[PDB]
Amino acid sequence: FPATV
Amino acid sequence: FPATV
Amino acid sequence: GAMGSMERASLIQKAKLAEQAERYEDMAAFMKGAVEKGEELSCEERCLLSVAYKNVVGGQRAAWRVLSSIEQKSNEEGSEEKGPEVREYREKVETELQGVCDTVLGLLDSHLIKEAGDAESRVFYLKMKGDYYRYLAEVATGDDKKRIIDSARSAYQEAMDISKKEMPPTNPIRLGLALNFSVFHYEIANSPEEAISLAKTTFDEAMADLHTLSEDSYKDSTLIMQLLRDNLTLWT
Amino acid sequence: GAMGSMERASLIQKAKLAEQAERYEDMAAFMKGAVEKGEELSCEERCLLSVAYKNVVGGQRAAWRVLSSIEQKSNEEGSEEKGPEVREYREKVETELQGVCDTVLGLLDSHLIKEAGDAESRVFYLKMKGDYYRYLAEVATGDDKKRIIDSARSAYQEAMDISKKEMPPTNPIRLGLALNFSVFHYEIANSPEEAISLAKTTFDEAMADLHTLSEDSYKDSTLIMQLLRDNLTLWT
Ligand SMILES: *SCCNC(=O)C(C)(C)Oc1ccc(Cl)cc1
Ligand SMILES: *SCCNC(=O)C(C)(C)Oc1ccc(Cl)cc1
Ligand SMILES: CCOc1cccc2sc(C(=N)N)cc12
Ligand SMILES: CCOc1cccc2sc(C(=N)N)cc12
Ligand SMILES: [Mg+2]
Ligand SMILES: [Mg+2]
Ligand SMILES: [Mg+2]
Ligand SMILES: [Mg+2]
Ligand SMILES: [Mg+2]
Ligand SMILES: [Mg+2]
Repeated sequence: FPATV
Repeated sequence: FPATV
Repeated sequence: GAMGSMERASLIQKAKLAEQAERYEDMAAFMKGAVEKGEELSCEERCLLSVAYKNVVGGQRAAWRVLSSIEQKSNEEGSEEKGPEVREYREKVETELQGVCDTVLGLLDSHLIKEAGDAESRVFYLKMKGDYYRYLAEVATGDDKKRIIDSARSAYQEAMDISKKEMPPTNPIRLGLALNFSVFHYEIANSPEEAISLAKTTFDEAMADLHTLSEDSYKDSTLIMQLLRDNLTLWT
Repeated sequence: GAMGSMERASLIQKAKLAEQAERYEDMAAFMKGAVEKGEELSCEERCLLSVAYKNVVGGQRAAWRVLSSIEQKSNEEGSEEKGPEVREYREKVETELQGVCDTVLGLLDSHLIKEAGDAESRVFYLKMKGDYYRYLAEVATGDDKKRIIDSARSAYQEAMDISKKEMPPTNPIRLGLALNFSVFHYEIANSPEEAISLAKTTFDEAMADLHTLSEDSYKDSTLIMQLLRDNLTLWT
């Protein structure tokens, strides 16, 4: 999964 | 902490 | 609300203790109670709210993906009928996730966003609104799926418009918003080219602004820039 | 009970799914419902029950230790008064932990132990009874603390007496019981010499029995033997 903040 | 199962 | 009798400051103090104890469901309940006191939140308090619910819903999302994977395998050719249980339990986790998303969206609508006038607060809350509609979109399959997706897009877009006018390109909230809207494009909107263009333009414009920053601000901004480049590496 | 309308087999199936999804609170609720169907549990089902509640209470114990540490620091000399919040929140976590322990002890008493006639089931349940009284003892400070400790000791002792008569020295349940009773001696009963003697004698008697085992049984027994030697290394 891609990075999110 | 010591091991328990 | 069960937290109605507790002092605002005590709720904030216990949210911080819950974070130290990795009790994120507690941390979220404490922050929900703090929001419901009706006063605006400080920068630190906005972080406590977002950390709490990000961890709760993150766990639910991970669980939902495990169960959805099992459910998909069960529906392939040659698989032995196992009954309704996998679907039921995926639906149970999904309903709990939707409930958390509705709760957060409820706090934003009643009444955090309408009182948020500074860019640092308003962009942060609108980004959160985009995030929790995005989580709803990840599990949506019904008549309202496109409207859920467009709700996420609309919130992210309003946040972007403000962030571009009112924040420097290295502002960590601007960067994090762009990171997440880029992931929205890639994973939700089936727009990988827009995801890549946004991540790249955001990265490059931040790079050009780093020279204005102190050492500590530099550290904050480059941290989020590295996440943009990690995603770009995944996608190209 | 909220699980009263669900089939026993569906509860077991969903407990296994919850474990795959690391949803241990769900897994425990499903196993509680399965126990409350009133039928005896199989070996695998006993493992599902113990894994679920071990993970739930393990998380609560970790949280309680974090908070107790903060509380102790707050009560040292020179520390600034912070109000009742740390104590309140430690008490909240502590009450929830005690509730989980009471629930498990309730299942054992009503009516798992009284129907457990084979050593493999009876020793397993009595070990669990010792374990959950031990967790209660870890947080106990009142008039009944010594009685809680003695309840743990009594359950462990009955389990030991059966295990020595009815199980080989390499049986993993016998080994795990001895591991945990040894930790009870060290950490709860202030009897480090008894803890060390039990761990060492258990290890040595298992060693001498390994030659009777298949490769797979050998792997199971040596795994628990290594935990005995890890504790011995910590303690000597
Ligand atoms: S607000 C939580 C504290 N901040 C963080 O954990 C990191 C990820 C380092 O920074 C950001 C979080 C959220 C945003 Cl919108 C931007 C930076
Ligand atoms: S019953 C859960 C499955 N078993 C285990 O996870 C390990 C720790 C490998 O074995 C034992 C667990 C519990 C006992 Cl009493 C003995 C072995
Ligand atoms: C924004 C105001 O204070 C922060 C700045 C930067 C990182 C963090 S982490 C955090 C927390 N309790 N997780 C708060 C903050
Ligand atoms: C005892 C019957 O079956 C097991 C033997 C050995 C290890 C495990 S682990 C496990 C579980 N769901 N975690 C079940 C078992
Ligand atoms: Mg007040
Ligand atoms: Mg649904
Ligand atoms: Mg553009
Ligand atoms: Mg039935
Ligand atoms: Mg108490
Ligand atoms: Mg002896």
